[PDB]
Amino acid sequence: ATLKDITRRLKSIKNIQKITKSMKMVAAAKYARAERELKPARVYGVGSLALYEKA
Amino acid sequence: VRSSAGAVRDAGGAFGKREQAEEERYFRARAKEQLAALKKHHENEIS
Amino acid sequence: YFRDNGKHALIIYDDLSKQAVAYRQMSLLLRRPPGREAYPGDVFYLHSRLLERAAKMNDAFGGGSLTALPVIETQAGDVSAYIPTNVISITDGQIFLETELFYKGIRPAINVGLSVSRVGSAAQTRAM
Repeated sequence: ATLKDITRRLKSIKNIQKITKSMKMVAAAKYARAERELKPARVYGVGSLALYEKA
Repeated sequence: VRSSAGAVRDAGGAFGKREQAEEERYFRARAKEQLAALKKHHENEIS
Repeated sequence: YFRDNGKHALIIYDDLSKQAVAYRQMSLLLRRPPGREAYPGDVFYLHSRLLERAAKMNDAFGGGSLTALPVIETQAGDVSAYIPTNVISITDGQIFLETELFYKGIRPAINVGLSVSRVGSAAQTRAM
């Protein structure tokens, strides 16, 4: 394309990359919290399933 | 060469149209809801 | 001649982007200095003086008319080029044909989003 087409496309992709990096960071934080909260719920749910696999 | 705010919709590529539609559908839905509420308020305030 | 004798005419230049090239060749072989993209300086004039003859005479001058439909050819949709922009700023309306619409099945490819016509309301039958 022409120079302006390339410039606009490059700016758009740079914005997209910035946004995806930020979202990766947010998702990583939420993941850490989710694992932390998943351990106790893991034991709780496994216990609740205990009966059916035992009987 | 840098990047600036509101550039995704300045390029007008696929992401620009995708974003425009993602906005328009949502705000059409909310406009419909608000119009329904406005009609309800109109009827309830006649008396 | 037709528009001056009370009749109506339609003229279709096809293309004007090749008249521009022929004029550039002439001007370069007469040794006149080139301009932008090597086109002479008088490349807007070339077309403006030509498309300004498509008039709509009043009833005192016969009432005849001469419509014009110049055809331009862009390069990969670069409407921003030199001759395309000149002729776009010369003409009244536009009819943008796009290859992405041609292959998507929309034929004629007229891009109704960008196509314009200053007359618009006027020059349209009441039913239409």
